[PDB]
Amino acid sequence: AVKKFKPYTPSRRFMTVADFSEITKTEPEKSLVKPLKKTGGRNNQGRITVRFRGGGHKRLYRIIDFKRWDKVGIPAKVAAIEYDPNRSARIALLHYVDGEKRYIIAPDGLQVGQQVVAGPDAPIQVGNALPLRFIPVGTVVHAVELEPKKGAKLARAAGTSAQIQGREGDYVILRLPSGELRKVHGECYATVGAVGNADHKNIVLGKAGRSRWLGRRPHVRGAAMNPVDHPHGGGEGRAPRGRPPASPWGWQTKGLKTRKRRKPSSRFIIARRKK
Amino acid sequence: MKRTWQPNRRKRAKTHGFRARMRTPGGRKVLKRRRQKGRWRLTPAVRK
RNA sequence: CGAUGUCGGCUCGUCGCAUCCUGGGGCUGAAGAAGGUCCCAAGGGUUGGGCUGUUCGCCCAUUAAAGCGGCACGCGAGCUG
RNA sequence: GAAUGCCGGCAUGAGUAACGAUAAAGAGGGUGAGAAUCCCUCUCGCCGUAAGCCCAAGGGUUCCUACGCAAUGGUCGUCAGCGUAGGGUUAGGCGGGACCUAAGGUGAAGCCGAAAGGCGUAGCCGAAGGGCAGCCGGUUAAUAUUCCGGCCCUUCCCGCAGGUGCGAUGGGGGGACGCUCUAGGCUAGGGGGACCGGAGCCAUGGACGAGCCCGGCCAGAAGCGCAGGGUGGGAGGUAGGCAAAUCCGCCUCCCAACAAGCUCUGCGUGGUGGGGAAGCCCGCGGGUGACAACCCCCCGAAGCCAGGGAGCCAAGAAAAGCCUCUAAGCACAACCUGCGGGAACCCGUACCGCAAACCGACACAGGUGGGCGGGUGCAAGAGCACUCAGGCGCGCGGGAGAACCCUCGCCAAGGAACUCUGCAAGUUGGCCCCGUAACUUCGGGAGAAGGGGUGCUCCCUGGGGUGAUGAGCCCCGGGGAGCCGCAGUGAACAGGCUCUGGCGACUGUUUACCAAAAACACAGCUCUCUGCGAACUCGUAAGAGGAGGUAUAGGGAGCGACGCUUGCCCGGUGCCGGAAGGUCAAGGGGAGGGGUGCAAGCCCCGAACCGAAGCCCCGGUGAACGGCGGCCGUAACUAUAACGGUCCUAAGGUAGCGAAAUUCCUUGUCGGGUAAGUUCCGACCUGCACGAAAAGCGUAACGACCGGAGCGCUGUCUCGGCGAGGGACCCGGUGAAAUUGAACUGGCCGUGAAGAUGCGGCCUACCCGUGGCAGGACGAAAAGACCCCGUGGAGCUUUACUGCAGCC
RNA sequence: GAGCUAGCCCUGGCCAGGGUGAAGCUGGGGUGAGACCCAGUGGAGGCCCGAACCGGUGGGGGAUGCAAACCCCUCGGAUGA
RNA sequence: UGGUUCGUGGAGCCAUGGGGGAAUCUGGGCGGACCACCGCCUAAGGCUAAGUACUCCGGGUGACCGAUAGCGCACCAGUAC
RNA sequence: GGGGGGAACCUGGGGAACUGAAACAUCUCAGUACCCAGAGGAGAGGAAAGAGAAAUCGACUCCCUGAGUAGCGGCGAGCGA
RNA sequence: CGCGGGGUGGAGCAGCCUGGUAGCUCGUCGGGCUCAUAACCCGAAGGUCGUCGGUUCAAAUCCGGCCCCCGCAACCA
RNA sequence: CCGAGGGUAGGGCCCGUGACUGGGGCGAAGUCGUAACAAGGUAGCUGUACCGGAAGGUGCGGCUGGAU
RNA sequence: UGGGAGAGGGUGGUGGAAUUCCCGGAGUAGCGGUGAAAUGCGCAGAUACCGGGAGGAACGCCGAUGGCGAAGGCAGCCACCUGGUCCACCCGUGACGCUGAGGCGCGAAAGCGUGGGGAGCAAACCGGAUUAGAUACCCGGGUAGUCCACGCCCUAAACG
Ligand SMILES: [Mg+2]
Ligand SMILES: [Mg+2]
Ligand SMILES: [Mg+2]
Ligand SMILES: [Mg+2]
Ligand SMILES: [Mg+2]
Ligand SMILES: [Mg+2]
Ligand SMILES: [Mg+2]
Ligand SMILES: [Mg+2]
Ligand SMILES: [Mg+2]
Ligand SMILES: [Mg+2]
Ligand SMILES: [Mg+2]
Ligand SMILES: [Mg+2]
Ligand SMILES: [Mg+2]
Ligand SMILES: [Mg+2]
Ligand SMILES: [Mg+2]
Ligand SMILES: [Mg+2]
Ligand SMILES: [Mg+2]
Ligand SMILES: [Mg+2]
Ligand SMILES: [Mg+2]
Ligand SMILES: [Mg+2]
Ligand SMILES: [Mg+2]
Ligand SMILES: [Mg+2]
Ligand SMILES: [Mg+2]
Ligand SMILES: [Mg+2]
Ligand SMILES: [Mg+2]
Ligand SMILES: [Mg+2]
Ligand SMILES: [Mg+2]
Ligand SMILES: [Mg+2]
Ligand SMILES: [Mg+2]
Ligand SMILES: [Mg+2]
Ligand SMILES: [Mg+2]
Ligand SMILES: [Mg+2]
Ligand SMILES: [Mg+2]
Ligand SMILES: [Mg+2]
Ligand SMILES: [Mg+2]
Ligand SMILES: [Mg+2]
Ligand SMILES: [Mg+2]
Ligand SMILES: [Mg+2]
Ligand SMILES: [Mg+2]
Ligand SMILES: [Mg+2]
Ligand SMILES: [Mg+2]
Ligand SMILES: [Mg+2]
Ligand SMILES: [Mg+2]
Ligand SMILES: [Mg+2]
Ligand SMILES: [Mg+2]
Ligand SMILES: [Mg+2]
Ligand SMILES: [Mg+2]
Ligand SMILES: [Mg+2]
Ligand SMILES: [Mg+2]
Ligand SMILES: [Mg+2]
Ligand SMILES: [Mg+2]
Ligand SMILES: [Mg+2]
Ligand SMILES: [Mg+2]
Ligand SMILES: [Mg+2]
Ligand SMILES: [Mg+2]
Ligand SMILES: [Mg+2]
Ligand SMILES: [Mg+2]
Ligand SMILES: [Mg+2]
Ligand SMILES: [Mg+2]
Ligand SMILES: [Mg+2]
Ligand SMILES: [Mg+2]
Ligand SMILES: [Mg+2]
Ligand SMILES: [Mg+2]
Ligand SMILES: [Mg+2]
Ligand SMILES: [Mg+2]
Ligand SMILES: [Mg+2]
Ligand SMILES: [Mg+2]
Ligand SMILES: [Mg+2]
Ligand SMILES: [Mg+2]
Ligand SMILES: [Mg+2]
Ligand SMILES: [Mg+2]
Ligand SMILES: [Mg+2]
Ligand SMILES: [Mg+2]
Ligand SMILES: [Mg+2]
Ligand SMILES: [Mg+2]
Ligand SMILES: [Mg+2]
Ligand SMILES: [Mg+2]
Ligand SMILES: [Mg+2]
Ligand SMILES: [Mg+2]
Ligand SMILES: [Mg+2]
Ligand SMILES: [Mg+2]
Ligand SMILES: [Mg+2]
Ligand SMILES: [Mg+2]
Ligand SMILES: [Mg+2]
Ligand SMILES: [Mg+2]
Ligand SMILES: [Mg+2]
Ligand SMILES: [Mg+2]
Ligand SMILES: [Mg+2]
Ligand SMILES: [Mg+2]
Ligand SMILES: [Mg+2]
Ligand SMILES: [Mg+2]
Ligand SMILES: [Mg+2]
Ligand SMILES: [Mg+2]
Ligand SMILES: [Mg+2]
Ligand SMILES: [Mg+2]
Ligand SMILES: [Mg+2]
Ligand SMILES: [Mg+2]
Ligand SMILES: [Mg+2]
Ligand SMILES: [Mg+2]
Ligand SMILES: [Mg+2]
Ligand SMILES: [Mg+2]
Ligand SMILES: [Mg+2]
Ligand SMILES: [Mg+2]
Ligand SMILES: [Mg+2]
Ligand SMILES: [Mg+2]
Ligand SMILES: [Mg+2]
Ligand SMILES: [Mg+2]
Ligand SMILES: [Mg+2]
Ligand SMILES: [Mg+2]
Ligand SMILES: [Mg+2]
Ligand SMILES: [Mg+2]
Ligand SMILES: [Mg+2]
Ligand SMILES: [Mg+2]
Ligand SMILES: [Mg+2]
Ligand SMILES: [Mg+2]
Ligand SMILES: [Mg+2]
Ligand SMILES: [Mg+2]
Ligand SMILES: [Mg+2]
Ligand SMILES: [Mg+2]
Ligand SMILES: [Mg+2]
Ligand SMILES: [Mg+2]
Ligand SMILES: [Mg+2]
Ligand SMILES: [Mg+2]
Ligand SMILES: [Mg+2]
Ligand SMILES: [Mg+2]
Ligand SMILES: [Mg+2]
Ligand SMILES: [Mg+2]
Ligand SMILES: [Mg+2]
Ligand SMILES: [Mg+2]
Ligand SMILES: [Mg+2]
Ligand SMILES: [Mg+2]
Ligand SMILES: [Mg+2]
Ligand SMILES: [Mg+2]
Ligand SMILES: [Mg+2]
Ligand SMILES: [Mg+2]
Ligand SMILES: [Mg+2]
Ligand SMILES: [Mg+2]
Ligand SMILES: [Mg+2]
Ligand SMILES: [Mg+2]
Ligand SMILES: [Mg+2]
Ligand SMILES: [Mg+2]
Ligand SMILES: [Mg+2]
Ligand SMILES: [Mg+2]
Ligand SMILES: [Mg+2]
Ligand SMILES: [Mg+2]
Ligand SMILES: [Mg+2]
Ligand SMILES: [Mg+2]
Ligand SMILES: [Mg+2]
Ligand SMILES: [Mg+2]
Ligand SMILES: [Mg+2]
Ligand SMILES: [Mg+2]
Ligand SMILES: [Mg+2]
Ligand SMILES: [Mg+2]
Ligand SMILES: [Mg+2]
Ligand SMILES: [Mg+2]
Ligand SMILES: [Mg+2]
Ligand SMILES: [Mg+2]
Ligand SMILES: [Mg+2]
Ligand SMILES: [Mg+2]
Ligand SMILES: [Mg+2]
Ligand SMILES: [Mg+2]
Ligand SMILES: [Mg+2]
Ligand SMILES: [Mg+2]
Repeated sequence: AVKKFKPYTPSRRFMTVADFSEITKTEPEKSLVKPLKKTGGRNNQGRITVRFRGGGHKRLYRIIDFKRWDKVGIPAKVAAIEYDPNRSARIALLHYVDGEKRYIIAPDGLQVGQQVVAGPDAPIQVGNALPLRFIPVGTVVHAVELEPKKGAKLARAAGTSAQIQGREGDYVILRLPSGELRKVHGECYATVGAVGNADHKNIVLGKAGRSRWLGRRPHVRGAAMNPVDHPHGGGEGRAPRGRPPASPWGWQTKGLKTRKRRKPSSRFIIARRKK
Repeated sequence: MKRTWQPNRRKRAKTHGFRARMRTPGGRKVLKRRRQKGRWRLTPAVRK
């Protein structure tokens, strides 16, 4: 809940950081980190494949329980709430009572000291993890598996939320944060409550420099180029686009849908996203 | 001003050198050409 | 066209006379002073700025007058751009 | 005989330009056939965060010595980084390896690919990172943390004595980490000393003095003190750490804590071992001083204790070594402690190393990572002035003292009149104090602007550190009287200022090598795509990136902080939605027709109908591609038109701006500034041809961006003048190049392919140099880049043609 | 062929000295409790002056140069993209 | 689709990436779409020297060259650079 | 037993374009140049499921003829049994 | 200087391209409605189709030359 | 030392003035349409926002000073 | 002290009618709209009916000239937190009372800022009518906004 700055440089006129009220613990747990190999776009061929990434701050990757059905019925203590670079969310350290320690992501309203536990028998209180068919209709849920025992894919970003709008058969209907209505299988676990850090969208990055700290290089417009590089480029003067505005590589970028038409996942979606 | 040759005993022996060349059917042809040629020095003389 | 470097300005001149001033003369609707026009005459002189790349031009303050032209729209193996 | 022909040789230019830093040279002696140039000595100059020392790259005999000068040396050369020959590089501890892993590379499994090959989990390789035991002095012509002396230490093997469930390629701990600021105590390094050591000196007026000058340290096991770091202890249960666990983790009980104990490191003393100047006696080093002294005080780190503390978001490597835990296995073994004895391998080690030894063809004013980098006054400082050790005077000199060039200094009187512009060059310049406007995002503007002080002597007074409360030293002030000069940041390193307009908000980035900007980028806004094996991209594939991310996220596109805002048109293109319909390929279907045979039979065309994308068709869609009107009349002065009429369109430019970065006619008209203003600013609006995300109108602060104006000060100017040294000129030495049909190469007027030294006719004109100036020789250089030509060539575009990847 | 240049990945290093004084903490004030104000502390910033370092703004030299991009005076950044 | 001269042409033969998909001498393919006759030959497994090509090597011979010619090199060459 | 060389010669698996067509896309350069694999002193091919019209030849290779014939071609250039 | 559209009743447009025939609205004129005006209803007139020239049976029409009137291009130097 | 006044420099208030511009008041009869007075031909007034050539129109909310 | 009714405020949950949208059934030629017509919607199967799901805004009858508050204003039900006012008893204090320049707080609706939400309604806008003209009264689409959270704006026929 966001921290502003007095304008003592021009970049600090706008620049906001997150408060870090809710952090509890300032260096992460040593048994559970392993180094993020930075890429900068570069594949194994070493060409850039997506552009304009590079130059980040160095980072350590935190291993997360995205399953929670490892440890069914075995309850756990919320040890701490930590920073993680790699997510919009924050993270929760779980002290399980057999003393395996694990990270999970950090739902809103969760506080240190209280007790979470995963399974079909689990109570409906924030941060417990259940298969979807054992969760009531109408509730707000996160960290949602998509096919069962493949580990959690849906609603992992900050402040995000899925609503169970109901059941059909083996399958159960979610309102995703897009507002896609999509059948999920019931046996896919999910994890109750919505994700913390919900003022992540209200950061203003101030200046050029924070994007370089986050590893996002300058993005350079296609009408600033010359037409070998890009369709838009060149033209004496400035150019309006002159053509249906478009990628580098040819295809348009006002309105062309490119979801695959023959996808077998199409038989499980009710409603497209909106807005 | 900083001209183009900034020499390096490692980089020379790793790039132009022998166990570069026999790895690659580029370079296996190259020494094949030079041994066909007559040449005294197949790889560059690198100085260990 | 196996190159004839282009406008303007600066510096350096020189030439023609259909003459801006100055010299001489005729006519004048020339009283005098000052003017108009025409003839002879190139000895020498013909300022400093404001504006703009300026050639030209407009204006300011003077003058006796603030001339028209050529010389690869004189002049970059002298300069400037 | 020619081909800007090909190779070779020699001319011209020409004894010309230059001789590679305006840091600088003079003399005496020596050696020599020969000396401005080699050696020595004295005087003189230069760097002195370097132009001085130690590394790392790279170079690979250049290091040292003896014998030399043909050539390399921009001159000479007895000299050298040059020729010949010989010597020269020593390591258990420095660095690398027999230890580790990161990016990456290779890669048994396994996946993919016509071939070649491409991915790829484990593992290996990969270092200037982690781990790891050496400090001080001496010696040689050359090597030394390497040989020697002193004092310390590590691994392995063996042998003893004792102690313990020993045991790893496995589990756990630890190694283990950011940025900025910072505390305490040290040391490095430096300063002073009226105290200690000493060879010496009274010079020229004075000085025998608490006089001058020099020096007053290094290292050092055990132990000890100081300053730190690291660190909770027992019992029980326990499903987790992929077998086991006495270890770790989790839960419970108990114990004391700005502790303490255990352990580790830095610093000091520390048995002891070493060093030891100035000078002057010999000759690039050696003896004495001296038996050296080896004390105290002050400053003090970025370095150490170190993994210290505090704050902040962008959240800050892996493995091994080290400790512990157990399984197979052994439990005569195997480890742990202490000692003793033995064993200890390979590479480099010379030398330059901001340079004449490396990269620039060169002994080239260029480029090159890390460490030390002293002193003094400058507020501080790695800045600038002058210097210590140490190293150089840049490998052509001597002369004169022209024009003219580079670089520097000065000026009357005026102060931008020069001029595309104050281009350039001046004034101001540091610190402290007073004081500082509109405007605005409240931070700013702003060091705004504009002034006042700044040296030296004496006296009095305050605070802080070290101490001991003291002295002394160091730092930081306040007040009063007085002295000198033109001047007191007395030399050197230091902003000229304002007003106002255009553009971009800003800090940044860019055409290495002509453009640093208004261009790019930027946080910010919006549109669109994307439900995870995501969309997208690279690859035929495998597989990667995306991303070990999951719509507050990822791709694409366009504006581009912010304030106020972003209107109308779906007619055509685009994209999105639409099971009807029309058009539509292979295929299904087989009405009929044909060929052949005597025949069953074989074979060939083949209509109605069925039949997908795509298109046609029906809607939506502008922060999608785009577009946003003519003509005529009308108001009780004229003038204009708030009205009306009519035609087309899919719709006719709203706000806000406007002769503007856009305004052809045009220096539009009016006003301001100026004596005068094709510029600038404020307005008008008849916008050839602004205008709303190729965004519109503004906007404080910022800008080496671009116009305009003013103050201040000037050699920019009327308008030049003088002086300085580096060339230029003269002499001695060495000595090129572009170019060159050949030459004995004058002007005027003609003339000729038009602009003649050569043809014609006149005029002028003895032969040959040197310093200069540049009109010509249509001067040189480059087979015109503007233009055209060739059915030349190459990027780029598209509703050109045809095809291909891709997608449907 | 990435030993130049461009970008990224892994790993170390470098940035003298001075200036402004944000958050926060502590105290005082304030109200019923808050906001908020003041003082001290505190040292944040794509902050300011300004060397090494990275650049290359304007002007003069240089033009068969010292150099196939130099030198001089002048200037921008210099805890960050 | 490729090979044959065969560029779809009346397009057969030989090879075959896709789909359908039998029979054993009364059994199959061919004789240039196809039908008939009349003939040729026996696929879907492999082996086989001689004649043919070349000339880093050795010898023989040139109406081949004779140091800018002849191989790039007649010589310490694929070296110096 | 294989790996790896060998100036060419050979076979297979891939396979351009300048160019000719006086432009150029079918064509042509041409299955040439090159890349890769793989034989051996040779490689390839090889005993007819063939030729083609005489009821004829009798495995393959190589030279001469056939023959620039038959033919193939934006029936162009040219290709060529 | 060049190229290509237009001129028709008083105003704005339509009619041409394949010749004949001059249409629409507003205006104007006469009457009605109203107390009266405008609007509303009924009816009406008004045309060398810019010009000279032919062509052809015949020209607003088709083709040259001129007159206005509209706009456009005037580029590498 | 103080010091009348002069000079330089930056602020504050006030007056005149200024091309052009926004609006107002006034001015017997000009032009355009009719919102308010009746239920004013759509009840009106009002705060605010948007639009319009003009009164004014609509939205949202309130009042009756609105009749029937 | 005891008792009393009330849409008093705030927070969190919850029920139901209806509109609109989506899914399915069944069914045909017009629905809708007006003063009358048209735009539109509809054979691509509309309207009307039935069932199911999602979605938001407002709480019909009770309900009135009534209740509550200082004002603005407050209306389904449930709770929790909480304020003003009233009656009886006449227990306790002992004039502590009143208004109130400033100040500070609240303050309808439209508007503004960041993020949600958006079923209906609806300025601007587009169309169709009406009219000489109609930027409007009528009709069909239809964005902000109307709702929630926080922060601003602080006006009114805030009136009795
Ligand atoms: Mg780790
Ligand atoms: Mg890789
Ligand atoms: Mg690779
Ligand atoms: Mg986080
Ligand atoms: Mg460009
Ligand atoms: Mg490219
Ligand atoms: Mg490219
Ligand atoms: Mg393109
Ligand atoms: Mg374009
Ligand atoms: Mg360009
Ligand atoms: Mg343009
Ligand atoms: Mg050899
Ligand atoms: Mg050899
Ligand atoms: Mg020539
Ligand atoms: Mg005369
Ligand atoms: Mg005269
Ligand atoms: Mg006269
Ligand atoms: Mg007279
Ligand atoms: Mg001229
Ligand atoms: Mg001329
Ligand atoms: Mg000229
Ligand atoms: Mg010139
Ligand atoms: Mg010339
Ligand atoms: Mg000339
Ligand atoms: Mg120019
Ligand atoms: Mg030449
Ligand atoms: Mg000469
Ligand atoms: Mg000379
Ligand atoms: Mg000379
Ligand atoms: Mg010199
Ligand atoms: Mg002698
Ligand atoms: Mg010096
Ligand atoms: Mg060398
Ligand atoms: Mg040698
Ligand atoms: Mg030597
Ligand atoms: Mg010599
Ligand atoms: Mg000799
Ligand atoms: Mg010599
Ligand atoms: Mg000698
Ligand atoms: Mg030698
Ligand atoms: Mg060994
Ligand atoms: Mg590989
Ligand atoms: Mg390893
Ligand atoms: Mg190492
Ligand atoms: Mg190391
Ligand atoms: Mg070591
Ligand atoms: Mg004396
Ligand atoms: Mg001392
Ligand atoms: Mg010691
Ligand atoms: Mg276990
Ligand atoms: Mg000790
Ligand atoms: Mg000594
Ligand atoms: Mg720390
Ligand atoms: Mg390992
Ligand atoms: Mg043990
Ligand atoms: Mg021993
Ligand atoms: Mg050594
Ligand atoms: Mg050495
Ligand atoms: Mg250095
Ligand atoms: Mg050199
Ligand atoms: Mg030299
Ligand atoms: Mg050098
Ligand atoms: Mg550099
Ligand atoms: Mg450097
Ligand atoms: Mg110093
Ligand atoms: Mg001083
Ligand atoms: Mg210095
Ligand atoms: Mg020299
Ligand atoms: Mg002067
Ligand atoms: Mg003077
Ligand atoms: Mg002046
Ligand atoms: Mg002038
Ligand atoms: Mg200047
Ligand atoms: Mg000042
Ligand atoms: Mg003095
Ligand atoms: Mg001290
Ligand atoms: Mg200075
Ligand atoms: Mg301008
Ligand atoms: Mg900028
Ligand atoms: Mg450039
Ligand atoms: Mg270029
Ligand atoms: Mg710049
Ligand atoms: Mg530049
Ligand atoms: Mg914005
Ligand atoms: Mg993947
Ligand atoms: Mg990843
Ligand atoms: Mg832009
Ligand atoms: Mg503003
Ligand atoms: Mg459209
Ligand atoms: Mg459209
Ligand atoms: Mg359409
Ligand atoms: Mg039908
Ligand atoms: Mg068919
Ligand atoms: Mg179809
Ligand atoms: Mg728009
Ligand atoms: Mg409009
Ligand atoms: Mg204008
Ligand atoms: Mg314009
Ligand atoms: Mg736009
Ligand atoms: Mg813009
Ligand atoms: Mg503007
Ligand atoms: Mg501005
Ligand atoms: Mg700038
Ligand atoms: Mg900048
Ligand atoms: Mg000289
Ligand atoms: Mg002569
Ligand atoms: Mg002559
Ligand atoms: Mg002659
Ligand atoms: Mg001479
Ligand atoms: Mg000349
Ligand atoms: Mg000259
Ligand atoms: Mg020439
Ligand atoms: Mg030519
Ligand atoms: Mg060019
Ligand atoms: Mg042609
Ligand atoms: Mg052509
Ligand atoms: Mg062509
Ligand atoms: Mg690189
Ligand atoms: Mg590089
Ligand atoms: Mg700071
Ligand atoms: Mg800065
Ligand atoms: Mg700076
Ligand atoms: Mg600076
Ligand atoms: Mg340094
Ligand atoms: Mg640069
Ligand atoms: Mg420069
Ligand atoms: Mg110059
Ligand atoms: Mg600077
Ligand atoms: Mg074929
Ligand atoms: Mg097949
Ligand atoms: Mg067959
Ligand atoms: Mg057949
Ligand atoms: Mg046959
Ligand atoms: Mg000869
Ligand atoms: Mg030869
Ligand atoms: Mg082989
Ligand atoms: Mg082949
Ligand atoms: Mg051709
Ligand atoms: Mg062919
Ligand atoms: Mg064979
Ligand atoms: Mg047989
Ligand atoms: Mg052929
Ligand atoms: Mg062929
Ligand atoms: Mg041109
Ligand atoms: Mg051109
Ligand atoms: Mg052109
Ligand atoms: Mg006074
Ligand atoms: Mg006074
Ligand atoms: Mg009315
Ligand atoms: Mg009304
Ligand atoms: Mg309205
Ligand atoms: Mg009210
Ligand atoms: Mg009611
Ligand atoms: Mg009582
Ligand atoms: Mg409201
Ligand atoms: Mg608004
Ligand atoms: Mg509606
Ligand atoms: Mg309308
Ligand atoms: Mg109308
Ligand atoms: Mg709607
Ligand atoms: Mg709005
Ligand atoms: Mg809005
Ligand atoms: Mg309010």
